[PDB]
Amino acid sequence: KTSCPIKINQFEGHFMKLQADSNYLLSKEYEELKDVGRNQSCDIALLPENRGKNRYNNILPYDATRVKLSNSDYINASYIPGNNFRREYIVTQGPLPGTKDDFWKMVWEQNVHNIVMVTHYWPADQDSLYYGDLILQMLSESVLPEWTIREFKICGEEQLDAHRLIRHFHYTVWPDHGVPETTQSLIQFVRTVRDYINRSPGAGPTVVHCSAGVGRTGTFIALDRILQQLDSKDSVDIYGAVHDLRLHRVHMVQTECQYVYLHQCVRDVLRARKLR
Repeated sequence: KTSCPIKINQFEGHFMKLQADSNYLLSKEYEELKDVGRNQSCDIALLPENRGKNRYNNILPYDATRVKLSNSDYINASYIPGNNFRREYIVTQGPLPGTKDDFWKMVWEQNVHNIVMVTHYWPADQDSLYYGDLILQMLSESVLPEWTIREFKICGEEQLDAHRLIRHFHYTVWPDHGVPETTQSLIQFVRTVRDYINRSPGAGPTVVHCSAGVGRTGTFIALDRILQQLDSKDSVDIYGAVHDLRLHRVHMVQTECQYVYLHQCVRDVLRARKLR
């Protein structure tokens, strides 16, 4: 199975059913996802020439879905599908000192207008700096209670554009161990970022990273996809969203706790909506 759709009017009991017996059936479901994507190789990421370019040598992009830099072409980054597209996200690691120019080159070349950090490779103040062949300038930094929003102006080698405004959304309240303490917190962060994505004339793919581009990154993305499903359709498919993500990068939703949390988010949204 690649999909487990649940009619919304049934979700609450289906999730209670999944939870019964200390998560007996949830666990069985989560386990069916274990091997998804794992048939794929990461040969390019393992090349000797690329070793210094990986933050964690065991967390590597699949060859099949990796993002390429213009001509090496290697960056630790993977393309992901969303609700809407083709190449809707790029998941990447936190850049290393020696890969920050590569990070910004990717952001420029891939037409990225929004970056999501759920875990510094940008300027500390408003004075401009080069990163390789690109120039970057921070225009604003807004510290809010649970995330910080920065705006940057970037210019690289002209193709589709010659200068660009980029927004960077840093979620600053993810506990060091486990999931966020409220569903509301991540739901509101996701809705906010999605609003910023949607209202642009053309956002390109959205870059998402934590330290490695893994469990938390996958949870952000899945929740983004799942909340869009809830706004559009009368069924929700958490299993399918997670399956799809895993096809494209290793560790996309990496723990059972994260899988539960996604279910709790959907549960909570549907409870509130039934009432209004």
